[PDB]
Amino acid sequence: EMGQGLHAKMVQVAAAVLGIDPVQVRITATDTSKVPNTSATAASSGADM
Amino acid sequence: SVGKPLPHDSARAHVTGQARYLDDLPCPANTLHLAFGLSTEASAAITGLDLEPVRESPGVIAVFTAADLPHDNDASPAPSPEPVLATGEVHFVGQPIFLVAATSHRAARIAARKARITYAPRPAILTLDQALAADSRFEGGPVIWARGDVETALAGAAHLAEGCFEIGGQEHFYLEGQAALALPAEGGVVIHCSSQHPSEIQHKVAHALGLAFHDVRVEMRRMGGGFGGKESQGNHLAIACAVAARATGRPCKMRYDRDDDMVITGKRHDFRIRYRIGADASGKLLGADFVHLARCGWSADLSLPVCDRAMLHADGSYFVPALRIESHRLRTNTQSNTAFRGFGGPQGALGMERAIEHLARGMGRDPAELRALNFYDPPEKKTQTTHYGQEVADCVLGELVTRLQKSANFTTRRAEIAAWNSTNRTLARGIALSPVKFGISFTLTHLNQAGALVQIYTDGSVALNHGGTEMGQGLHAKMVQVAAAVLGIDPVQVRITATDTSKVPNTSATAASSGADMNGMAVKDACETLRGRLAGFVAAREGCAARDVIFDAGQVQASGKSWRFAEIVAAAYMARISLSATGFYATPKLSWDRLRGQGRPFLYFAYGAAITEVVIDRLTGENRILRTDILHDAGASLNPALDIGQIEGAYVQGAGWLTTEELVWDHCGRLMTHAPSTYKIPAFSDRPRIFNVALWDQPNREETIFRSKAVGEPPFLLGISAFLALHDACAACGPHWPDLQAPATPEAVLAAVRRAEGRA
Amino acid sequence: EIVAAAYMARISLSATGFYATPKLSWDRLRGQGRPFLYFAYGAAITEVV
Amino acid sequence: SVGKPLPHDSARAHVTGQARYLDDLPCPANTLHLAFGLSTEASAAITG
Amino acid sequence: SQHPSEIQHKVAHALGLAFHDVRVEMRRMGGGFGGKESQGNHLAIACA
Amino acid sequence: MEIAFLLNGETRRVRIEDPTQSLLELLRAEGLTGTKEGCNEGDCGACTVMIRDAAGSRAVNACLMMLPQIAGKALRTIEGIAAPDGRLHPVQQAMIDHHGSQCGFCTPGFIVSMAAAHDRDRKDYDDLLAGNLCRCTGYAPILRAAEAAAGEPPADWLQADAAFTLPAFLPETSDALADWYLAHPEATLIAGGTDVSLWVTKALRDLPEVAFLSHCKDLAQIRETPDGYGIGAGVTIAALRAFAEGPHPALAGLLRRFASEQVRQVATIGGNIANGSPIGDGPPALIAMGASLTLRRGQERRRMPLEDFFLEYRKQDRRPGEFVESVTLPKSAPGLRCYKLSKRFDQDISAVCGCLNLTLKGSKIETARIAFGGMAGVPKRAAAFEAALIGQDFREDTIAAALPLLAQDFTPLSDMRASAAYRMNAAQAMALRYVRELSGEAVAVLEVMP
Amino acid sequence: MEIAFLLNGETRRVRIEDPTQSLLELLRAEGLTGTKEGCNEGDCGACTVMIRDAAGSRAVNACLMMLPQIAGKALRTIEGIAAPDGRLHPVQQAMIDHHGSQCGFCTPGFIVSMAAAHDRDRKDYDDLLAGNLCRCTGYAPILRAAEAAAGEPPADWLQADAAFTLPAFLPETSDALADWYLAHPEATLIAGGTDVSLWVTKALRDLPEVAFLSHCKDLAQIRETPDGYGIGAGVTIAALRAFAEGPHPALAGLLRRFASEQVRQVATIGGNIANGSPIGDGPPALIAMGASLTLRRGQERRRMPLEDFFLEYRKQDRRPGEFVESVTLPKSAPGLRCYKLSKRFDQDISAVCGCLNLTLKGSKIETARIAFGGMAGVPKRAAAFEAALIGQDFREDTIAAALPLLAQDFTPLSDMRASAAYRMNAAQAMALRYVRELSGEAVAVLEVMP
Ligand SMILES: Cc1cc2nc3c(=O)[nH]c(=O)nc-3n(C[C@H](O)[C@H](O)[C@H](O)COP(=O)(O)OP(=O)(O)OC[C@H]3O[C@@H](n4cnc5c(N)ncnc54)[C@H](O)[C@@H]3O)c2cc1C
Ligand SMILES: Cc1cc2nc3c(=O)[nH]c(=O)nc-3n(C[C@H](O)[C@H](O)[C@H](O)COP(=O)(O)OP(=O)(O)OC[C@H]3O[C@@H](n4cnc5c(N)ncnc54)[C@H](O)[C@@H]3O)c2cc1C
Ligand SMILES: Nc1nc2c(c(=O)[nH]1)N[C@H]1C(S)=C(S)[C@@H](COP(=O)(O)O)O[C@H]1N2
Ligand SMILES: Nc1nc2c(c(=O)[nH]1)N[C@H]1C(S)=C(S)[C@@H](COP(=O)(O)O)O[C@H]1N2
Ligand code: MOS
Ligand code: MOS
Ligand code: FES
Ligand code: FES
Ligand code: FES
Ligand code: FES
Ligand SMILES: [Ca+2]
Repeated sequence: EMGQGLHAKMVQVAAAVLGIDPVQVRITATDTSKVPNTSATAASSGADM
Repeated sequence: SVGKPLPHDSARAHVTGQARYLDDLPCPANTLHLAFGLSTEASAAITGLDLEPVRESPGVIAVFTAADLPHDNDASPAPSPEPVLATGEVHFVGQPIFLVAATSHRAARIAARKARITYAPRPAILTLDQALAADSRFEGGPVIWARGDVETALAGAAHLAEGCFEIGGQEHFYLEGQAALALPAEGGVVIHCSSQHPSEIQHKVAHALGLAFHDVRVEMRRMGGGFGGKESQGNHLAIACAVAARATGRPCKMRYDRDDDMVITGKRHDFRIRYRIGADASGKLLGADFVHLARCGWSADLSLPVCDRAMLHADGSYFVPALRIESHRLRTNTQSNTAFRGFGGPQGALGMERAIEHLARGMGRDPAELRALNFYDPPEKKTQTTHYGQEVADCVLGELVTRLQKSANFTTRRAEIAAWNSTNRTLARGIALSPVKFGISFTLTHLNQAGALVQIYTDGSVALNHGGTEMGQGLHAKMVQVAAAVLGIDPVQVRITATDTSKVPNTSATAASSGADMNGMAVKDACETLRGRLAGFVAAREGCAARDVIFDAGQVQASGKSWRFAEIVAAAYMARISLSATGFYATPKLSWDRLRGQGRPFLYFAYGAAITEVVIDRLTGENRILRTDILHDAGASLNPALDIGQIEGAYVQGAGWLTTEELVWDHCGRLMTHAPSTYKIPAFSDRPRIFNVALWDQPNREETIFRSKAVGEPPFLLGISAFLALHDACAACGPHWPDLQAPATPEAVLAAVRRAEGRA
Repeated sequence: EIVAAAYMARISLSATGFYATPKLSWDRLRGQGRPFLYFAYGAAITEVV
Repeated sequence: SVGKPLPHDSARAHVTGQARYLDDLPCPANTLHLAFGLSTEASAAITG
Repeated sequence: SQHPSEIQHKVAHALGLAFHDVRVEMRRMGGGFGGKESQGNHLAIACA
Repeated sequence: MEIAFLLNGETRRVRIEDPTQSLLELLRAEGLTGTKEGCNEGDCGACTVMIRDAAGSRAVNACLMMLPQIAGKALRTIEGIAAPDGRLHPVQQAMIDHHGSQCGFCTPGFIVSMAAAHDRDRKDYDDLLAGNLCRCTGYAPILRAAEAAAGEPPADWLQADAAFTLPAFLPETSDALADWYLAHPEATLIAGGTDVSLWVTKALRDLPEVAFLSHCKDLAQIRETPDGYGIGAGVTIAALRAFAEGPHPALAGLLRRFASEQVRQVATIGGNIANGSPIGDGPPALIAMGASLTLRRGQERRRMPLEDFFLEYRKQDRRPGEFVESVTLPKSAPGLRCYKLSKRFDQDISAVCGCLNLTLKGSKIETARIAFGGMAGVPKRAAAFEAALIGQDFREDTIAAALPLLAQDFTPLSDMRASAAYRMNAAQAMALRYVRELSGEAVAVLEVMP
Repeated sequence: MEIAFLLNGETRRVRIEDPTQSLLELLRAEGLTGTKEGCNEGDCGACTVMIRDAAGSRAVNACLMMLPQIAGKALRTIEGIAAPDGRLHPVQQAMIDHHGSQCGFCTPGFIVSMAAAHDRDRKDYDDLLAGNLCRCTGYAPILRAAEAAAGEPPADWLQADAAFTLPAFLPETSDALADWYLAHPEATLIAGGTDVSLWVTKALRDLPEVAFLSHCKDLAQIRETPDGYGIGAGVTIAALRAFAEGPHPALAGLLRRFASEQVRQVATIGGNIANGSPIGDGPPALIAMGASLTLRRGQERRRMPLEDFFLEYRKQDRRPGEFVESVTLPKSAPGLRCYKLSKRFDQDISAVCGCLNLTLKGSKIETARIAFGGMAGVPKRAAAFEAALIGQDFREDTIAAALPLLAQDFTPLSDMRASAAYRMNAAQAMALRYVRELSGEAVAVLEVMP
């Protein structure tokens, strides 16, 4: 997240796919020990992917 | 990598003093230190509470009371609540009343002592007898399970023994004491703590702060020992640091001083066990009726599952046609008792070993043959069941004890001892064999689940993470081996990460000896997913089938070519194949009904046996263990070296329990043994001088990870043989029943010697 | 309540997710292919002095 | 939830100055601080 | 940084460690615009 | 006030503002997190550290040790047991190879103990490690590791510290001490500190006006005298034990179970006496053997028989400004036999301690010195019992018939270590044990081999 | 040296040992991490904090403010913008509702400026927030937010600070100052501190012997005089702007683009003159209006015309012990017109500053005051141009013909702000501008409405 609202968008995608209110969804810090081998957030591909 | 005797994942860090435990974590300079003010009354209403002198104490920053708790005041692992700060009354000497946060651990203890409390005392219930008279208990009344008709069976029995006997509790004495640290993290908290059950800390902290579970994260990298004492007693410290940290805005740490640790936390439940047992003329048992009184303390804590487990083991290792158990769980104004290695098992089993010993002396028969005659039948129409109706299709006790008896030179050694005693009037030697049959799986069935999360980085190294917590049993080396075996690489490429609720969720406590059983399966489940992906990828690329891609020893092989695991991993990354996977496992076949006492609460049974030789001094009771020989069944062990290591340590801890460890409370309910100088665990020289331990190497019949068996708790019951041996020696001094009680301290041994001698 | 029951029934409540953008392929050196999934568009009219 | 005009996940924290950025993290008292010495030449061999 | 996995990779190499011994966390940046796709590498390497 | 000492090879100068602070806290606050706190009471060994000075090197408990005590010394903690270049010490490697740890928490203290023992090539393991508790492993794998490490050349890097150094009062001579104490009668004297540090760590007390006796070499001497041996107040229990092994094996065997090696290396006999505890193990033994005690006030010097120093529980024959300067032992006492009884054999407090010394005129009892600790508010001879014994024949039945007189000599209390009936009965049994022993019979559980 | 101030509602007393430490560092070191450091040079606003005292409340850059300056004041940071019970200030909620933040990092500073503006009900947003840069949002949504919160009762908790207070030298009077400076000629005099703090934060300098002039009420006065207005050296650019709105709108319009509101609130005219920068914006203006300057040394008191104070680049007519005490302006100058040219309009340094004052005798040019900053090592009148102008007719073409003389009056530099050619050409363009403007023609890009 660098200000572009990525985290809020993923919060919305999850709450939409599980059928629940966004307020039940909490975002956690980006961490290479939770999701590995990521690419830079860039090329405007953060939210698409 | 499975099956190899590899060292603990942290052996090198232990030995150079680099491994960190909770109080070694670096924390910010503005970190507060906390301490509880404690009740000095076993039972009383709090009438006044002057904390002014506390607030004025040097270095103090905040003081808290139940009224200050912003939401839940509840640390219990059970439906009934157990406040963290006393709510208007107190129920044992040591219940926390208020909470101080100061700029140093000393300043906190010091202020903790300066409060002026006035109480309105009430009569206190401190003994089983009192509690029985007052009908002070949990579960509104006893729990009875019956198989067949005992009274009928006992009335018509050629031989019979009646007897009663106490069994004392035990203090965990983990070398690192309870401890926690909480750091405010914008909106939520992070808790680091020393706990076998971080998901429960998560749960409890959440409820105390008013937050959804997803705002509280709990990490736990390693404990300096747990033994059950940290299955739940971690809750208080964690809740107090989080509440203190929400209030002052700063990180807060709490660690108990040994004295407080021993005064505030729980201990193995002490029991009184009444029995009647009878047998055939040939020796086959006919029936056994047991009554169990268990002292649970002021709050339920884990008494329920503990007592159930005792009931489940009242059969010891023996098939009993008729058997009844009446279990009272009595509430008293003392430390709230809790889990301890064996979790009820040993009390229940010790119950039956005493009985059967008594019976044997009664008929002038050698205890060993009586026992050998009544073990469950070997495996391979109608298989025998336990008194809760679970088929016992894996008992190898027969074969096992025979093999132990011979390697240990039992028969000859029994003769040498008789002769030797007949020439001695001041010392006496004793020797005894005791068996073990211990069921594996938590008895609250839904706890039998586990998860894992595995990651492969593009250089080929691997990060493994699972729900179990490491407290010295080698869980993390075992899981590393599993992972390295399933992915086909060398262990050194696999790194363990701290247990963390934000990585594997909803875990169960590590306990019930189910840590490796379940997390191993979860880990294997995750590695097979990854390996599936990798084979899929090598197959499509080299046009062949996936089952023909082979991972072994750090290499990958297909269609006649071969590559290093890292090259496969880099190619999968470029081909965009996910290299991250979770894993899950739920133990199958379990189902049972507590109230009726029927079903299959266990997946399988761990077995073993120990022969112990001791000597006692007929003048003072002084005594010691000369030799121990053990044969224990750990299935196809995942790591025999770590397994031998658990068996030795558990043996010493069980014998500790039934010899030098003694807890004592005074007339007012204060714990008098609350430090290592008055509570004595086995010391270096109490180790047996000859100590032989061997493993019975036969795969588990059940489908457990690599066909292994849990070896964490079962072997603690092998210590019963030490107590049985002290009893053999006493019995060698006279014709009377020694009625030796547990713990068999030197005072107790002496008393038994004298009964035997008829000297009263 | 659904989740608590799933918990009691022993159903894992944890999951990873992964996505690889499809249809892409191109050759830098020859300068030919499909390097993009789709194009974004817009327009602006600015007036200055 | 997709499609709704909802605020940034950290709006309140931004606006009250509670949001932490790297230099705001709490750290141990013994933490060192680093700084680079930079070249004053656009192109050169370093001789001493 | 906009690219924690690269930070991971570069620190590991600077330290002679397999990737699994270096963990990178990053909760928010006050602005990136591409300037932190990679120039984060120097600071991290230096701190490590 | 400033002290200096070598820390894991490096010179360190420290400004002491609180002389009472323990070594264990200073170390943890400096970040040397490898020394652990398991009890803070001397019992567990988890804080074990290694010190070294001209007498040589020894392991001690950092929680019992205050800072002023290490001045001029070289201090090694677990973080300094490995070589500078990272080589593990033989004892470290052996602990890995033999699985001498599981949880890890007792590990550093076991490693420091083991290292110090290797340094001097000592092999009596059971006694060297009594005071390092381990709840996990059952001890066997640690024995295996000590045994494999013994065949390895000593670490050179540990020996090199030998070359070192070559408010709160710190006397260098008995004279300076005597003077100063006379002026500050109310001062707190600290020797080994093993009884005093529990006033600060557990009772949470605060002691102003403090003097450390550990640096008066002259207070810590063993001198051969015309009629006995003169033992300085500052002689440690370990040193007393070493000396007794020859002329007083029975006292030596007794001191074997006095506390732990770690405590023995810094506790002093003078201190055991001045503490005045009815459960001290020293006093009974010395009384049975007929030692005497020397007090000292300025230049004055008293001198009673040891038993006369103890008046009532918590009260001694000691005058304002007067301190304990030494005790004197006969050159011999072959009748002495010391018995200690507790719940556990090693590192435990006595429920009852009985020291017996009977002199014979062939078959007849000439003299009888019989002392007990723990049977009363103060260590004391059993007069009625002694008296009825003289002139009688030394056979078991005569002792048997005198036993009830012990119930006249002592009215023992009940507590958590034992019930009064038990302590009484055990005092009696010690008597039976004594005849049986001298009469050549097997009696000691600790000498039975498997 | 101890100072006191209110911090976010709480009383605070502090031991200043380094008088040069900026308010920004003290704060972050106290854990008040909410004030951010975005440039540490006065340009970004990210460290904006709110001060209050008798004159009222204003927003200023904490990075430019050293501690001594806030003695006796009330200080409010972003963490104290909300009410004690946690209610958000109308400006905070509005920022949330209108998306006025994205990355968040400039959010505090914006909120504090916004809150200060709200407290005095100021609405000139473009000028009030000029000094808060945001790279992410485009600013639009932040304007919507300001508008939306303006219709909201001011925060009560913020005004209650009003009731408050009711090494380094801190003079209270001009006399005390004069005395002391005279004794320490070499001292470093700090007023607003807006040019000096860059010596410590960027040039990494260290200044001993320091004095703060911001507490001399008598140095910061605006006095109406028989023949003009007397402006104290310590008068802030903001205050000078407020005064000038009436009698000297042109100078007022200029000061609009002098740094930002945050810097204006503390920077002083005395300081702008004592700094002596050829790119100062004060000087050119004042010279075009023919003001005078007053120096002072003890009780002595010189008095030249402003332009004469500047000798050469980096050198002024200032004597050891001598300091600037005020400047004097005429009661009027309708001919004054001030031009600033930079890359960006707000908060930028001038490439060239043009100040023009022409008096007329109907169609004929009587007197010509023409000044420039940034055309030379010093602010100075354009003599040859001025000269050739006298007596000539006031039409565009006459001016057009004299332009070249400017290339004789100055020979401008080239640097990152602008090329010499451009500077030159611009000085000439300012001249065409002046005629065109006075002749009533549309000339200013900033006055064009969409
Ligand atoms: C783990 C543990 C185990 C122990 N086990 C035993 C045991 O088995 N048996 C036993 O008998 N004791 C035991 N003790 C305590 C025993 O007395 C002390 O440990 C020791 O003998 C006291 O020695 P010290 O030099 O450390 O005395 P200190 O603590 O230094 O002081 C003891 C008291 O003596 C005073 N004092 C010291 N020197 C003099 C002087 N020469 N003149 C006058 N007053 C003086 C001090 O002021 C203080 O009042 C044990 C202690 C611990 C921690
Ligand atoms: C972000 C930013 C934007 C700026 N924009 C502009 C701008 O657009 N135009 C412009 O002209 N300047 C600008 N400046 C600099 C400008 O000079 C200062 O902001 C200010 O006018 C000096 O006032 P001061 O009291 O803070 O000077 P100080 O920083 O206090 O220093 C004044 C200098 O003169 C000395 N001094 C101060 N008072 C006296 C006294 N009365 N007698 C003798 N010597 C004294 C000081 O010792 C120092 O040498 C800008 C600065 C910054 C931080
Ligand atoms: N507020 C803010 N928005 C921003 C940036 C930023 O640094 N701050 N970086 C940009 C860049 S360079 C990219 S590549 C995209 C990344 O957004 P995405 O994650 O949705 O692809 O955000 C853009 N928007
Ligand atoms: N070294 C060590 N071993 C130990 C313990 C411990 O605290 N330390 N706890 C015991 C208990 S109570 C259990 S329940 C098992 C846990 O084994 P497991 O994780 O492999 O199930 O550890 C047993 N062995
Ligand atoms: O004893 Mo293990 O169930 S914690
Ligand atoms: O510039 Mo965006 O590709 S980081
Ligand atoms: S901490 Fe236990 S002996 Fe020092
Ligand atoms: S290894 Fe755990 S205490 Fe010894
Ligand atoms: S940090 Fe940018 S103005 Fe202060
Ligand atoms: S929101 Fe990123 S700078 Fe304003
Ligand atoms: Ca406990």
